[PDB]
Amino acid sequence: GEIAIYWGQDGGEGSLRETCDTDDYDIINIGFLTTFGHSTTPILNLTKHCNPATSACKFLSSEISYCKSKGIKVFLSLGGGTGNYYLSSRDDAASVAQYLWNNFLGGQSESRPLGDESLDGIDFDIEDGSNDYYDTLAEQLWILGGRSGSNVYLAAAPACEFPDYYLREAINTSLFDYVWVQFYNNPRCHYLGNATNLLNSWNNDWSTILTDDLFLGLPAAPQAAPGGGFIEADDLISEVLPTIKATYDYGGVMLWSKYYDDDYSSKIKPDV
Ligand SMILES: *[C@@H]1O[C@H](CO)[C@@H](O[C@@H]2O[C@H](CO)[C@@H](O[C@@H]3O[C@H](CO)[C@@H](O)[C@H](O[C@H]4O[C@H](CO)[C@@H](O)[C@H](O)[C@@H]4O)[C@@H]3O[C@@H]3OC[C@@H](O)[C@H](O)[C@H]3O)[C@H](O)[C@H]2NC(C)=O)[C@H](O[C@@H]2O[C@@H](C)[C@@H](O)[C@@H](O)[C@@H]2O)[C@H]1NC(C)=O
Ligand SMILES: *[C@@H]1O[C@H](CO)[C@@H](O[C@@H]2O[C@H](CO)[C@@H](O)[C@H](O)[C@H]2NC(C)=O)[C@H](O[C@@H]2O[C@@H](C)[C@@H](O)[C@@H](O)[C@@H]2O)[C@H]1NC(C)=O
Ligand SMILES: *[C@@H]1O[C@H](CO)[C@@H](O[C@@H]2O[C@H](CO)[C@@H](O)[C@H](O)[C@H]2NC(C)=O)[C@H](O[C@@H]2O[C@@H](C)[C@@H](O)[C@@H](O)[C@@H]2O)[C@H]1NC(C)=O
Ligand SMILES: [Ca+2]
Ligand SMILES: [Ca+2]
Repeated sequence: GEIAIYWGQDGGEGSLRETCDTDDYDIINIGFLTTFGHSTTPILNLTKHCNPATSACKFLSSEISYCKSKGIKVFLSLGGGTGNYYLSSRDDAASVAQYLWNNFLGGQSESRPLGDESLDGIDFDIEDGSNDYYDTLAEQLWILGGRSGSNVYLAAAPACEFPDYYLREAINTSLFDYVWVQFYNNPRCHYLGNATNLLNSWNNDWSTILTDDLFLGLPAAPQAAPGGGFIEADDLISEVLPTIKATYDYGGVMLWSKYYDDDYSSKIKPDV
């Protein structure tokens, strides 16, 4: 199993290089592209790490390259909890895919916000706005990968109540390489008292999607998800991990977020 973690949304969580040098993570989701679609100039938010809009994030290229040299995949995460994002049409979806390819993946633009190093793919953390055309965005990114002979991984971050309003259509394309289901901030399905509802959601609902790797998404500390869902490490190891590992496409655990992961991933990694 693998551990994926989100990075970008707290300037004190350490550098991307330091995050990779924990050797705890196999995938880094860099969040967030908070404005895109509907003919906007997209906006990337890396909080206080660096300002993308004034070209002060190009240094990240060297750290991305270093992370990748260790076998770590690095994705750009679309969306997040606060933003001005949505797609207005099929053509808008194709235009955003091209923007992502040219600016973050293997293409060229007039100025790439994170420098020349290509990221490995795109994480769909769609939490608000219209749900339309994310299936088309995934399909157009898949085509762009095929046209240039490059791996473009597609990942999705739905919440645990199935089906997810924002991402059900995208996930139903069957094209996502990774889906990390967020079992937090929803007491209908997250860990609460015990793992029964979580495991029922996992086994009965999320098992039915077509993805190559299905991940259990969790908060790294209680403070990471005030709405609930944190599982103490020993309970995760004894009550949850051995059950979900029986699922054929179990891929690991996703953690929100680096800022809150003081020792959670270190405590769980041998059992993931
Ligand atoms: C996983 O966690 C779930 C969430 O906590 C558990 O579901 C909850 O389980 C509790 C305990 O059974 C349910 O509360 C009960 O509700 C009935 C129906 O109203 C009450 O009659 C009952 O009260 C009686 O028993 C109490 C001792 O437990 C006595 O103190 C009381 O005076 C009565 O004699 C009890 O009510 C609770 O009483 C204690 C209070 O602190 C508390 O405020 C009060 O709620 C609760 O309804 C239930 N919640 C839900 C959403 O279902 C779950 O427990 C198991 O699974 C569920 C599906 C049911 O089958 C439960 O009966 C069962 O215990 C637990 N699952 C596992 C596998 O651990
Ligand atoms: C990057 O994302 C941050 C988190 O969403 C933004 O901070 C948030 O901005 C809100 C206004 O849009 C504000 O109400 C929130 O309190 C604040 N949250 C936190 C944790 O700071 C940030 O916005 C910029 O920074 C804040 C502090 C204000 O100065 C805003 O006016 C700024 O736009 C986002 N950065 C950018 C460039 O959008
Ligand atoms: C994923 O897409 C499928 C189509 O490619 C959906 O199944 C189709 O759902 C239609 C309306 O819900 C229904 O009229 C069609 O008969 C059906 N097509 C097939 C080939 O089954 C599917 O919807 C889910 O699955 C079906 C079987 C029903 O149970 C729906 O209620 C479900 O939502 C889509 N899955 C999701 C999670 O959206
Ligand atoms: Ca280049
Ligand atoms: Ca416990």
